Amino acid sequence: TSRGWNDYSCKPSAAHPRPVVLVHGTFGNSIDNWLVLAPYLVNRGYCVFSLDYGQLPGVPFFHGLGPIDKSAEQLDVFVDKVLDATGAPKADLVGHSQGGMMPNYYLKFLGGADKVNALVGIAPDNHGTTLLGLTKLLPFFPGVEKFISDNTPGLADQVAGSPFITKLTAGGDTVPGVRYTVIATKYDQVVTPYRTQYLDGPNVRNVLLQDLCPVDLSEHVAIGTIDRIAFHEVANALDPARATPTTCASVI
Ligand SMILES: [Zn+2]
Ligand SMILES: [Zn+2]
Ligand SMILES: [Zn+2]
Ligand SMILES: [Zn+2]
Repeated sequence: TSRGWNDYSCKPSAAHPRPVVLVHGTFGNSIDNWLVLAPYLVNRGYCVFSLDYGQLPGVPFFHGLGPIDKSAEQLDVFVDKVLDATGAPKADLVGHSQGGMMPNYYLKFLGGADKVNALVGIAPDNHGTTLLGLTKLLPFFPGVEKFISDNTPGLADQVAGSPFITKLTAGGDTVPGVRYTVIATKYDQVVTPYRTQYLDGPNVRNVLLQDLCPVDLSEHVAIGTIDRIAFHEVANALDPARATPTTCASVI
Protein backbone atom coordinates (compact mmCIF):
# COMPACT_ATOMS: atom_id res chain seq x y z
CA THR A 1 0.00 0.00 0.00
CA SER A 2 1.22 3.52 -0.91
CA ARG A 3 -1.72 5.31 0.81
CA GLY A 4 -3.61 4.91 4.09
CA TRP A 5 -4.63 6.34 7.45
CA ASN A 6 -2.81 4.80 10.42
CA ASP A 7 -1.85 1.86 8.20
CA TYR A 8 1.69 1.07 9.43
CA SER A 9 2.38 -1.13 6.36
CA CYS A 10 2.10 2.06 4.22
CA LYS A 11 5.20 2.96 2.17
CA PRO A 12 5.39 6.55 0.83
CA SER A 13 5.48 6.64 -2.98
CA ALA A 14 7.97 8.59 -5.08
CA ALA A 15 5.29 11.24 -5.82
CA HIS A 16 4.72 11.65 -2.03
CA PRO A 17 7.85 10.32 -0.32
CA ARG A 18 7.09 11.73 3.13
CA PRO A 19 4.33 10.41 5.37
CA VAL A 20 1.99 13.00 6.91
CA VAL A 21 1.44 13.28 10.68
CA LEU A 22 -1.78 15.02 11.76
CA VAL A 23 -1.82 16.76 15.17
CA HIS A 24 -5.24 17.64 16.62
CA GLY A 25 -6.26 20.69 18.64
CA THR A 26 -7.56 21.27 22.13
CA PHE A 27 -10.37 18.87 23.08
CA GLY A 28 -9.69 16.82 19.93
CA ASN A 29 -8.42 13.35 19.11
CA SER A 30 -6.68 11.36 16.38
CA ILE A 31 -9.90 10.44 14.53
CA ASP A 32 -12.54 13.17 14.88
CA ASN A 33 -10.40 16.18 13.98
CA TRP A 34 -9.39 14.44 10.75
CA LEU A 35 -12.53 12.76 9.32
CA VAL A 36 -12.37 15.10 6.28
CA LEU A 37 -8.64 15.87 5.91
CA ALA A 38 -7.19 12.37 6.39
CA PRO A 39 -9.30 10.78 3.59
CA TYR A 40 -8.71 13.92 1.49
CA LEU A 41 -4.95 13.33 1.72
CA VAL A 42 -5.30 9.56 1.31
CA ASN A 43 -7.10 10.24 -2.01
CA ARG A 44 -4.12 12.33 -3.16
CA GLY A 45 -1.77 9.38 -2.44
CA TYR A 46 -0.23 10.13 0.98
CA CYS A 47 0.53 7.73 3.81
CA VAL A 48 -1.26 9.59 6.67
CA PHE A 49 -0.87 9.10 10.44
CA SER A 50 -2.61 10.81 13.37
CA LEU A 51 -1.79 10.70 17.10
CA ASP A 52 -3.60 11.24 20.36
CA TYR A 53 -1.75 13.60 22.77
CA GLY A 54 -2.47 15.35 26.08
CA GLN A 55 -4.95 12.72 27.26
CA LEU A 56 -6.32 13.22 30.79
CA PRO A 57 -7.40 10.07 32.73
CA GLY A 58 -11.19 9.81 32.81
CA VAL A 59 -11.76 12.15 29.80
CA PRO A 60 -12.04 10.06 26.59
CA PHE A 61 -12.41 11.83 23.21
CA PHE A 62 -11.23 15.30 24.42
CA HIS A 63 -7.41 15.56 24.52
CA GLY A 64 -4.80 18.35 24.42
CA LEU A 65 -5.36 18.75 28.17
CA GLY A 66 -2.08 17.63 29.74
CA PRO A 67 1.14 19.65 29.93
CA ILE A 68 2.18 20.76 26.46
CA ASP A 69 5.87 19.83 27.00
CA LYS A 70 4.73 16.24 27.70
CA SER A 71 2.51 16.43 24.61
CA ALA A 72 5.54 17.39 22.50
CA GLU A 73 7.35 14.31 23.87
CA GLN A 74 4.42 12.08 22.78
CA LEU A 75 4.75 13.65 19.32
CA ASP A 76 8.51 12.89 19.41
CA VAL A 77 7.93 9.15 20.10
CA PHE A 78 5.10 9.07 17.52
CA VAL A 79 7.17 10.59 14.67
CA ASP A 80 10.07 8.16 15.42
CA LYS A 81 7.56 5.26 15.28
CA VAL A 82 6.14 6.45 11.93
CA LEU A 83 9.66 6.89 10.47
CA ASP A 84 10.90 3.52 11.89
CA ALA A 85 7.93 1.84 10.12
CA THR A 86 7.73 3.71 6.78
CA GLY A 87 11.49 3.93 6.30
CA ALA A 88 11.29 7.62 5.30
CA PRO A 89 13.96 10.10 6.49
CA LYS A 90 11.44 12.84 7.38
CA ALA A 91 7.75 13.38 8.05
CA ASP A 92 5.54 16.35 7.13
CA LEU A 93 3.37 17.66 10.02
CA VAL A 94 -0.11 19.16 9.77
CA GLY A 95 -1.69 20.54 12.93
CA HIS A 96 -4.88 22.33 13.96
CA SER A 97 -4.98 24.97 16.71
CA GLN A 98 -2.91 23.68 19.69
CA GLY A 99 -1.67 20.97 17.31
CA GLY A 100 -0.21 23.54 14.90
CA MET A 101 1.66 25.23 17.77
CA MET A 102 2.86 22.35 20.00
CA PRO A 103 5.19 20.79 17.29
CA ASN A 104 7.35 23.97 17.48
CA TYR A 105 8.36 22.74 20.96
CA TYR A 106 9.39 19.39 19.42
CA LEU A 107 11.24 21.20 16.60
CA LYS A 108 13.07 23.58 18.97
CA PHE A 109 13.81 21.54 22.12
CA LEU A 110 13.53 17.81 21.25
CA GLY A 111 15.57 17.73 18.01
CA GLY A 112 12.55 17.44 15.69
CA ALA A 113 14.37 19.63 13.11
CA ASP A 114 16.21 16.48 11.98
CA LYS A 115 13.03 14.47 11.40
CA VAL A 116 10.67 17.14 9.90
CA ASN A 117 10.56 18.79 6.47
CA ALA A 118 7.35 20.87 6.78
CA LEU A 119 5.03 22.09 9.51
CA VAL A 120 1.60 23.21 8.36
CA GLY A 121 -0.44 24.98 11.03
CA ILE A 122 -4.17 25.55 10.64
CA ALA A 123 -5.35 28.23 13.05
CA PRO A 124 -2.27 27.58 15.23
CA ASP A 125 -1.96 29.56 18.51
CA ASN A 126 1.78 30.14 17.92
CA HIS A 127 2.04 32.95 20.52
CA GLY A 128 -0.69 31.61 22.76
CA THR A 129 -4.17 32.92 23.41
CA THR A 130 -6.44 33.61 26.46
CA LEU A 131 -8.47 31.37 28.76
CA LEU A 132 -11.50 33.39 27.53
CA GLY A 133 -10.64 32.56 23.92
CA LEU A 134 -10.30 28.87 24.84
CA THR A 135 -13.76 28.96 26.47
CA LYS A 136 -15.10 29.74 22.97
CA LEU A 137 -14.26 26.12 22.05
CA LEU A 138 -16.69 24.76 24.69
CA PRO A 139 -19.90 25.03 22.65
CA PHE A 140 -18.37 22.55 20.16
CA PHE A 141 -17.22 20.14 22.89
CA PRO A 142 -19.89 20.24 25.59
CA GLY A 143 -19.39 17.60 28.25
CA VAL A 144 -15.69 18.39 28.52
CA GLU A 145 -16.53 21.50 30.64
CA LYS A 146 -17.14 19.56 33.89
CA PHE A 147 -13.64 17.94 33.64
CA ILE A 148 -11.55 21.13 33.29
CA SER A 149 -10.63 24.41 34.96
CA ASP A 150 -8.32 27.40 34.56
CA ASN A 151 -5.57 25.12 35.98
CA THR A 152 -5.96 22.29 33.42
CA PRO A 153 -2.33 22.33 32.16
CA GLY A 154 -3.02 22.00 28.41
CA LEU A 155 -5.18 25.15 28.71
CA ALA A 156 -2.96 27.18 31.08
CA ASP A 157 0.13 26.45 28.96
CA GLN A 158 -1.61 28.07 25.93
CA VAL A 159 -2.14 31.42 27.74
CA ALA A 160 -0.03 34.26 26.24
CA GLY A 161 2.60 35.02 28.90
CA SER A 162 2.54 31.53 30.49
CA PRO A 163 5.81 29.88 31.42
CA PHE A 164 5.28 27.52 28.47
CA ILE A 165 4.60 30.19 25.79
CA THR A 166 7.46 32.35 27.20
CA LYS A 167 9.92 29.45 26.83
CA LEU A 168 8.67 28.47 23.37
CA THR A 169 8.91 31.94 21.81
CA ALA A 170 11.97 33.46 23.62
CA GLY A 171 14.05 33.07 20.43
CA GLY A 172 12.83 33.19 16.83
CA ASP A 173 9.70 31.40 15.62
CA THR A 174 11.50 29.08 13.21
CA VAL A 175 14.20 26.46 13.11
CA PRO A 176 16.43 26.13 10.01
CA GLY A 177 15.71 23.13 7.72
CA VAL A 178 11.88 23.38 7.97
CA ARG A 179 9.24 24.84 5.64
CA TYR A 180 6.46 26.47 7.65
CA THR A 181 2.95 27.31 6.42
CA VAL A 182 0.20 28.98 8.48
CA ILE A 183 -3.41 29.17 7.34
CA ALA A 184 -5.50 31.53 9.44
CA THR A 185 -9.02 32.95 9.27
CA LYS A 186 -9.90 36.54 10.10
CA TYR A 187 -13.12 35.29 11.75
CA ASP A 188 -11.08 33.37 14.37
CA GLN A 189 -12.88 33.82 17.73
CA VAL A 190 -10.50 31.65 19.86
CA VAL A 191 -7.01 32.96 19.00
CA THR A 192 -7.03 36.72 18.63
CA PRO A 193 -5.77 38.91 17.21
CA TYR A 194 -5.57 36.27 14.44
CA ARG A 195 -2.22 37.70 13.19
CA THR A 196 -0.52 36.24 16.29
CA GLN A 197 -1.09 32.83 14.63
CA TYR A 198 1.39 33.83 11.90
CA LEU A 199 5.03 32.78 12.08
CA ASP A 200 8.11 34.83 11.18
CA GLY A 201 11.26 33.68 9.43
CA PRO A 202 12.86 33.30 6.01
CA ASN A 203 11.07 29.93 5.34
CA VAL A 204 7.52 30.88 6.33
CA ARG A 205 4.38 31.29 4.26
CA ASN A 206 1.46 32.96 6.05
CA VAL A 207 -1.90 32.66 4.32
CA LEU A 208 -5.19 34.39 5.04
CA LEU A 209 -8.10 32.08 4.18
CA GLN A 210 -10.22 34.98 2.95
CA ASP A 211 -7.47 35.89 0.37
CA LEU A 212 -8.14 32.44 -1.11
CA CYS A 213 -11.93 32.73 -0.85
CA PRO A 214 -13.46 36.09 0.28
CA VAL A 215 -16.80 34.41 1.17
CA ASP A 216 -15.24 31.56 3.23
CA LEU A 217 -16.22 32.71 6.71
CA SER A 218 -14.91 29.62 8.63
CA GLU A 219 -14.12 30.26 12.27
CA HIS A 220 -11.56 28.46 14.45
CA VAL A 221 -13.07 24.97 14.57
CA ALA A 222 -14.42 24.76 11.02
CA ILE A 223 -11.15 25.76 9.34
CA GLY A 224 -9.29 22.71 10.75
CA THR A 225 -12.11 20.15 10.58
CA ILE A 226 -14.37 20.63 7.50
CA ASP A 227 -12.96 23.41 5.31
CA ARG A 228 -11.81 21.93 1.94
CA ILE A 229 -10.50 25.35 0.83
CA ALA A 230 -8.13 25.23 3.81
CA PHE A 231 -7.35 21.57 3.06
CA HIS A 232 -6.54 22.31 -0.61
CA GLU A 233 -4.03 24.84 0.68
CA VAL A 234 -2.66 22.11 2.97
CA ALA A 235 -2.25 19.86 -0.10
CA ASN A 236 -0.34 22.71 -1.88
CA ALA A 237 2.09 23.04 1.02
CA LEU A 238 2.64 19.25 1.19
CA ASP A 239 3.63 19.13 -2.54
CA PRO A 240 4.68 22.65 -3.71
CA ALA A 241 5.82 21.27 -7.12
CA ARG A 242 2.19 20.42 -8.11
CA ALA A 243 0.39 23.24 -6.19
CA THR A 244 -2.45 25.12 -7.93
CA PRO A 245 -4.06 28.31 -6.65
CA THR A 246 -6.75 27.78 -4.02
CA THR A 247 -10.05 29.54 -4.83
CA CYS A 248 -13.71 29.24 -3.74
CA ALA A 249 -14.01 26.36 -6.33
CA SER A 250 -12.14 24.12 -3.87
CA VAL A 251 -15.21 24.09 -1.52
CA ILE A 252 -16.26 20.62 -2.81
ZN1 LIG B 1 -15.38 9.74 16.82
ZN1 LIG C 1 -8.20 9.34 22.18
ZN1 LIG D 1 13.64 11.33 19.65
ZN1 LIG E 1 7.10 34.97 17.18
